[PDB]
Amino acid sequence: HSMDTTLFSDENRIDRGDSLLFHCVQLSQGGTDSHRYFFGCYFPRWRGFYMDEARELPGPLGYNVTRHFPAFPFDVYLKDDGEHFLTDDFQIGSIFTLGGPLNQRDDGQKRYKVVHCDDSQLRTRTGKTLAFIGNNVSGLLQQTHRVSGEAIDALKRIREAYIFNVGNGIPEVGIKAMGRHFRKVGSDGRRWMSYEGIVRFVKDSRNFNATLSFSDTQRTEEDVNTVATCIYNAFPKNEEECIDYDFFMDYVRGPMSQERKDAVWNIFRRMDYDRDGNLNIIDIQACYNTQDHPTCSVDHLFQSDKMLKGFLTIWDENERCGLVPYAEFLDYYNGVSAVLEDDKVFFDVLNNQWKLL
Amino acid sequence: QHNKHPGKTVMFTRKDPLKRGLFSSYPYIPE
Amino acid sequence: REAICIHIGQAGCQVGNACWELFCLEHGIQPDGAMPSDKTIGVEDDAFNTFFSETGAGKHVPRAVFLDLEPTVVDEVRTGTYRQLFHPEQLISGKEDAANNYARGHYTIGKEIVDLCLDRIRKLADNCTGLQGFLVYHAVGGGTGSGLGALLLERLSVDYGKKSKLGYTVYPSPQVSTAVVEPYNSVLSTHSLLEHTDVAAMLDNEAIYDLTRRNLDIERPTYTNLNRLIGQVVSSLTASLRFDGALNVDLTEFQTNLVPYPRIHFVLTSYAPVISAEKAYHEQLSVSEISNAVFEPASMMTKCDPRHGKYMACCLMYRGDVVPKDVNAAVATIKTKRTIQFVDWSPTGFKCGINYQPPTVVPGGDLAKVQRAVCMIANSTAIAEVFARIDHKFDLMYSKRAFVHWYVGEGMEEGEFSEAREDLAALEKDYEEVGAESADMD
Amino acid sequence: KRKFLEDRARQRDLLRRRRFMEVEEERRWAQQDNLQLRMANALERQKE
Amino acid sequence: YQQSRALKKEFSLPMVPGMTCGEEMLRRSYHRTQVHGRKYDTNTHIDGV
Amino acid sequence: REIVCVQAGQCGNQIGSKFWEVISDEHGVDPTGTYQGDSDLQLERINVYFDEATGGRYVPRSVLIDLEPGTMDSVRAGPYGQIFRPDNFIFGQSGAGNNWAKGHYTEGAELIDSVLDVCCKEAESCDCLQGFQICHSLGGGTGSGMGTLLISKLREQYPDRIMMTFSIIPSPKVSDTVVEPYNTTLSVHQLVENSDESMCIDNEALYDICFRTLKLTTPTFGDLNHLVSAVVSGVTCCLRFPGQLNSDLRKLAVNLVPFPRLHFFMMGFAPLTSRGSQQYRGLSVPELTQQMFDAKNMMQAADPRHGRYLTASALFRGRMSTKEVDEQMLNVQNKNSSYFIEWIPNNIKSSVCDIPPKGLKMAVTFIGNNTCIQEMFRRVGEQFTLMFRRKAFLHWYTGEGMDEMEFTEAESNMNDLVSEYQQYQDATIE
Amino acid sequence: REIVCVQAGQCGNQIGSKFWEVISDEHGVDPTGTYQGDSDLQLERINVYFDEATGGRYVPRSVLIDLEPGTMDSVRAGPYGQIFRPDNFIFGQSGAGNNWAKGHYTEGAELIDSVLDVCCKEAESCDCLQGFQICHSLGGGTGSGMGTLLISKLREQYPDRIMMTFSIIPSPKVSDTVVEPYNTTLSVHQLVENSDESMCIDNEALYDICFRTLKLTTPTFGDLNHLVSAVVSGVTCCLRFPGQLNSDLRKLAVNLVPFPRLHFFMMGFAPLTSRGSQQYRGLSVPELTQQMFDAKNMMQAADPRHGRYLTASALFRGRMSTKEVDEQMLNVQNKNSSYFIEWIPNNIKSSVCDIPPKGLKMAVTFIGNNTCIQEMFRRVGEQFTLMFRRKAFLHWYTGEGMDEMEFTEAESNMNDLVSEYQQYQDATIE
Amino acid sequence: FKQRDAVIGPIVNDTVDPKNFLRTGQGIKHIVPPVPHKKQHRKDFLDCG
Ligand SMILES: Nc1nc2c(ncn2[C@@H]2O[C@H](COP(=O)(O)OP(=O)(O)OP(=O)(O)O)[C@@H](O)[C@H]2O)c(=O)[nH]1
Ligand SMILES: Nc1nc2c(ncn2[C@@H]2O[C@H](COP(=O)(O)OP(=O)(O)O)[C@@H](O)[C@H]2O)c(=O)[nH]1
Ligand SMILES: Nc1nc2c(ncn2[C@@H]2O[C@H](COP(=O)(O)OP(=O)(O)O)[C@@H](O)[C@H]2O)c(=O)[nH]1
Ligand SMILES: [Mg+2]
Repeated sequence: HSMDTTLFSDENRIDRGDSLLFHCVQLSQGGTDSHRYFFGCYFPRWRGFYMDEARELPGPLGYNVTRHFPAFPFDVYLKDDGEHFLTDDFQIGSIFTLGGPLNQRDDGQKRYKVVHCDDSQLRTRTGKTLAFIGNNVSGLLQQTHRVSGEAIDALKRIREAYIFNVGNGIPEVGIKAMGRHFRKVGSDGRRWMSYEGIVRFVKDSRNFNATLSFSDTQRTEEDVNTVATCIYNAFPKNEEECIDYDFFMDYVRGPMSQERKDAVWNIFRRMDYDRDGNLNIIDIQACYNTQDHPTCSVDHLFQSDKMLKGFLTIWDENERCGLVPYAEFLDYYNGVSAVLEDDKVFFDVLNNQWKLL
Repeated sequence: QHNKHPGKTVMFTRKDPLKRGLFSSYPYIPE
Repeated sequence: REAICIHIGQAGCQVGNACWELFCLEHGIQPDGAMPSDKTIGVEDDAFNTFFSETGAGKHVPRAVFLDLEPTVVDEVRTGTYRQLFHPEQLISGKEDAANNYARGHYTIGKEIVDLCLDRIRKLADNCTGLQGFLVYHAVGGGTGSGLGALLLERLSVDYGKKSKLGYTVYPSPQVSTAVVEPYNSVLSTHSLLEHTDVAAMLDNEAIYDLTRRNLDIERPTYTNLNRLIGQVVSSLTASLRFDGALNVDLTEFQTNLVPYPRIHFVLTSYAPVISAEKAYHEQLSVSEISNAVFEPASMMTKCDPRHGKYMACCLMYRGDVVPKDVNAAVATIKTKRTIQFVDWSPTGFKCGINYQPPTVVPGGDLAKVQRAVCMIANSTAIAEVFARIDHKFDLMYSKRAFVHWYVGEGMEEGEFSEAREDLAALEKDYEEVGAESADMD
Repeated sequence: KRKFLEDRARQRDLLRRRRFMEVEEERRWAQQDNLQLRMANALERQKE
Repeated sequence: YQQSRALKKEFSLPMVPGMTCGEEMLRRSYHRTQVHGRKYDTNTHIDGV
Repeated sequence: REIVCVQAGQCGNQIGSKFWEVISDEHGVDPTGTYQGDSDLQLERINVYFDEATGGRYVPRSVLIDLEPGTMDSVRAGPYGQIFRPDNFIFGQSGAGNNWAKGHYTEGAELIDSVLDVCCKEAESCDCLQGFQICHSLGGGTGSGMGTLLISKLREQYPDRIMMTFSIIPSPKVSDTVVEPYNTTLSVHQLVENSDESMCIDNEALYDICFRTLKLTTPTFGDLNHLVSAVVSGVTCCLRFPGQLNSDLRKLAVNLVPFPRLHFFMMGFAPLTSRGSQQYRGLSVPELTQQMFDAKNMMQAADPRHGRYLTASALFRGRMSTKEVDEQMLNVQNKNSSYFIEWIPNNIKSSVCDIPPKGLKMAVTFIGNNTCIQEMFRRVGEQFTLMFRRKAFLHWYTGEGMDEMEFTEAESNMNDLVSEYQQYQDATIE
Repeated sequence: REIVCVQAGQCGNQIGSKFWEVISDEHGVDPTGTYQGDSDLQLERINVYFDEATGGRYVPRSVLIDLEPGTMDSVRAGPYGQIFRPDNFIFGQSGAGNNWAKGHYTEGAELIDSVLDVCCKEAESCDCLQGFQICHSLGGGTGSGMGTLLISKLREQYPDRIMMTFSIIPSPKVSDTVVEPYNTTLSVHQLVENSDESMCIDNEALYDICFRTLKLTTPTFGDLNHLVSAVVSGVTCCLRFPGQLNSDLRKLAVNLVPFPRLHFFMMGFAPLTSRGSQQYRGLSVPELTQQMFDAKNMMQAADPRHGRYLTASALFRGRMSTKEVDEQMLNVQNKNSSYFIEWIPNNIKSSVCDIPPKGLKMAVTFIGNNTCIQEMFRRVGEQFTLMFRRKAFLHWYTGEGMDEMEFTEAESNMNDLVSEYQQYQDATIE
Repeated sequence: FKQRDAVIGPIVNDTVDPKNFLRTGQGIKHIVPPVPHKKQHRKDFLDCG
């Protein structure tokens, strides 16, 4: 009999019951979707589970109290192949989807990732061997897909063209501008690439061009069309004939661990004082760390304020309204993570970059 | 015959009713 | 060095949001209360201290209380962007409003809440080492602002004694009005403001609407614009405490120079370079032009014309790139004018202050960015006209006891109406007598 | 001072976790009671 | 990328204080059921197990 | 700050059903009771009208009373009927018969204890209780008798709160019930002592609103009750959402009532637009104000042109400038100065709320206190005197047990109310 | 701390069978007597009601007495009947005939020695003995007469223990037996001298509980006896499980009884609510308190509103905070102060136990000492006086041998009980 | 910090009679008894000489 027992603890009840609690987060590129939190419970007796959404609102006495409303009511849900959800599907790092939105807070199908799991009151552990965890058919499709070598060569030369021409030999700014035309986030929670967008993308590399004669312009159009067609057909398409941006940067930028994503999101959460998906340019100006940089402190090759102005330059919407969305931040750090190899170097430069509290 | 409301419209307003958008203005005094 | 801000009711909390937004942005404290340690010039550099105190972990928290009887506005502050800036104890909220009744605020509901407020103010005053006054923001037109503001000023005046109390007050405007019972609450308020304030600044929303329409180019203004102007005025007056300058002015110097007799403490306020960014490229903005601007009645934040009275004292605050010789030349030019007149017993009519820090620019703001500004506070007999029109409206309603049963039901004697109306009549006669030229031997 | 500050941060995180767990348990009990009610209603209909 | 088993939910148009039609008149049988004086449970819906 | 609703009689139960449909729609509550809304602004004041039952559900703070359950069976069979708590339905075994004395004295005293028990259980559950809200007709039987009985008991038990009524009053042209003058006179006598603020609606004015303004081809009682539910849910909107100038039921009462007997008000709701003309007029604060003062848009038969406004109130919903509201109220007061009582310097209160009703850019509800209400009472008193002098139907009431002296008291009190309005209309400064 | 149960007559044996079913379920004892429970908390106090038989089994410390074996043969044939010790069933060969004198004097004195021998064996077997607990009806024949005989003998032999009774008493509207007033009056005369604490239940009140609160379509005596067994097992729950504020039968008596004759109590149990309604109202400590004071939930026909509370006790089961319990009991005492005797500063005792009954989140049992019980005794005395003036049916009792002076003393003693309650109701400080 | 109370409900059957009808001026009025308060006239009167 411990001293920290609650109302529903097993030491305070005679009857028993089985269950499985878990917490979830949403996998989406939208800024506002990153702040949301979910919790739920699973009942193996009926193979049915529910999930709720938690919000923080001021209470009657002044301090904050948490409020919840259903996100998925109790039901016996099934996979895409018809099998039931077992206990093994709610492990840490399991990604699953259930179906279309059942309330007005979402506009399309979304994926959910389990971040916490408690089984202090679970007595029936069910699991199917040699089976996939969760409902993640898109990830399986990505794993089983194979892309052509000439596509990889085309993307390599395209990346080189951005890094030199669009940047100034700085790879981070070059990669950041590479996904400029795919900033919009859809109702699914992921960014899509159209064929016309791809054609506009390849043309911006400033590499497929020559003298302004008619024949040369026609030849450049033919070359850019062939390259865009080659890249477009090497990736799986959805309805309305679009491909995925994340799978694209899996071969442009490369694989990225979960810890890097977590640290980037933690910085974004700390810097955002509202709960929208936008950052203010004044906050970026105040929180950046040009002063202690060795090229301005011990080498005196650059000036601190000039390099701060140059850093404020690279954001696409700094001269008009000064709002930086979530996707632009993630693109910049996609470039940054692509540039560096080692984990500890990445984490050290990431900590030194921003002088947050 | 359909019955009618026994009240006729009297009150009328307009958009931007103030003079030059100002509630009041001070007169000019010479020197 | 330190000053404590007390915000009461709806207008006072909403004006507080704009004030603390400005003071944060001017000093450089982030919304979560943390200076990047670059915004200051080294160690032993303590300028924020007038308005902020730091915790041992280096978080900043502000020297303010927010007082309201309804939850909604304080809950908006609790859920807004500045959630982490304020200490949760500082944000005090009741259950239900004073329903535009001064009697309900003073007798029934504020009487329950006043000791918690005094305990919070005590907790602030204990964390100071050179407190030199209270700044109070409230409106006298509403029930809780009038009733609880009066009760709280009475208690503050007994407990703290000699410490100064400066009020920024929204008085009922001369023809725009929002509620029927405004005259009763404003009359009953003025007795307390008479006894329990050292200088009182009067504001009318109709004047700030006129100023934002005429000078700024805003077709559809709202209260946030007025609140940004008020915040700029408060920042100008308190800048003398916070930044280097040629001629500093401590808050006791205002009272010494501006107040001739202990009852004559109601002052007019105006601000010069209210100008839009598009207007800013058509005009130079020299010292003499803005000095000429502060004396036009189109610049005033109260609907009165000072040409119908005589000035007793003026206090001129210059901030930014100004040189004293130009201030002297400007003041001599003002003195030459024939439509500006001073009472003959006040020959040396002016006090000057000069501070080097130019006014701050707020990201959403409507004022242009300018290198210099001047702010004026002045004591003038013209204020007597405001009381005559409020008293006439009171006399019109009270002749038929138009609403009195509410006030009598919530606990107040009918006699209190006549006493207050006679006190305002005596204040009117004081302003008539002080303004009379010289005297006679018979 | 640094050690003290990080310890305080850990303590605050634990407090928030406990405050969430209480509401989670509440919701689980509510669902269990609902299912019990459903079974009782079904039995009554069958008997009728 | 295919939709899973659960279905889209549809939400009705808002109730403007005007612009409503006589949808109650489209019925063709208006039998009223006695609930309060007879049924102890009333018409409380309880879901299936 | 919680409101408790009471629905009495057929009219009251039907209007209540439409009101709770409108309120459940505005806060995104499913007819199963589950919250399915899309903003935190909806959740943070849901307590004002709903209590929370376990795992999601919300229940509406309303008591339904009637002497025969037929209407209640219709509302329970309706699309939202499930939301109502079964224990909140109180009923007898025989109807009121449109007779005030029966509804007040025989089945009233039989049922009233169960209604008071439910009302006390509902009131004491609130963390802080605001006024009561009652819907009933005055011409009926159970509406008049049980409404005034319950109002008197609640005023005994809760004298410091607010008492608010919405009431249907007999049309000047066609009666729906033969014995309307007796029931109306006795109910107005009860209300003027017990009530704090009372709104009156003529069904004839709603018919003319529908036909002339909305040009509906085949209106039904659902449309009239939707218009009423719209204004009813609008008066309380500032209680439950943020805004630039908050307001409260007590603040309306304090600004509207100059003297305690003068608490009867006219009602209107502005953004009614014709079925085929929305292309011809843009939304603006002047357009709302113009509709707001048009007598076509007022829900009573008396017209402002025969009286004078003592006071008025306008509550605005939407994102708008305060300057336009203030200058519109100044311009209307200055241009029409003869229709405003001159010994009050400003008759109109304004209030502004940020959140409009769904699918409207802006809305306002208007409450007006006008002396032309005296014409309705005079007409009712005339019809009462015509019937009473001849004992036209009096044996029903006297056989139930009423003293004839009650009728003379109610007539004298109403006649004095008419005289008091007439005296304040013609008062002068001198 | 062991309790000994006595079950007497038809009503007592029937209620007892359901009680021992409920207790065996709560401690997880199979009908063979084998422990099959799922927590140590069940086993660690099993001694309180059970004795240990060899290799696992438990036997319940209860004596069953009746004058004709029909009921005993029905319970022995029931599903749990085997658990009972064969030697504990004592029966005669002819019925009580619903006659107090037969049950008390002729077959009572004939059987009572074998019952006393069994009761002594059971008492002397305990390592420490707590009070006796007896269930019987007062309107019957063997229940009233032999129960009160046995009570007198046990009070002679064990005067330092506690004597607690649960008793069924005649409804105000319909009799189950014609000669109920005589048997009731004589039994109440015996109880007020002999008993330490007596609980009273009307079967009519249980019918009203079932119909109004639980809305059962087809209730049976099993449901009424389940409600009673639930409350009975709830009063003892703190004796036999851990808790934050332990309580005991003697401590209950010390806090409930101001003066030794005033030991008659009203009973209630709170989380009663119909299967249709449960979706509409969540369980909470305010909800238990609201049901707890609603006269609808009290198991007697007398209503608290006609009397005043001298004292009350509430026993809470579950892991819960003390702040809500204490402040709820304070708030109820302050708000309803006219119904509480003013010369006692706090009338309610609270107690808290960690372990709720299975399948309920929380439960409370309520015991109340209220002066409105005087009206019931007055009604019984009236009916007794009506019968005695006409010597109604008296020859049966006189032929058995009773002197009429017993009847005149018992009537006088009940009348004095009514007068003493009435005097303390209207007492004042001066 | 006030939490919800508990009410047992009154009995009003016997208080309604046709011979005890409401009269003029018998409405329930909530009037708070007045509490006197002191005032501090610290400011001296105008002394301009
Ligand atoms: N300048 C300015 N005036 C305001 C503001 N808010 C309200 N007012 C004015 O102040 C008066 C209303 O006073 P309120 O602050 O609402 O009164 P209150 O303090 O809330 O008092 P209660 O109504 O009893 O709660 C009106 O003349 C409004 O025009 C504001 O934010 N800025
Ligand atoms: N607006 C509106 N009026 C109604 C409704 N039902 C009845 N009325 C009117 O109310 C009066 C009849 O009163 P009624 O409700 O039948 O009284 P009751 O018999 O005591 O319930 C008549 O003037 C009807 O026209 C309704 O649903 N809406
Ligand atoms: N609540 C309840 N009352 C009962 C039960 N059995 C009998 N009674 C009541 O007890 C009274 C009859 O007493 P009874 O037990 O027959 O007396 P006996 O003949 O001496 O055993 C009547 O009021 C019956 O309604 C029962 O199982 N439950
Ligand atoms: Mg307010």
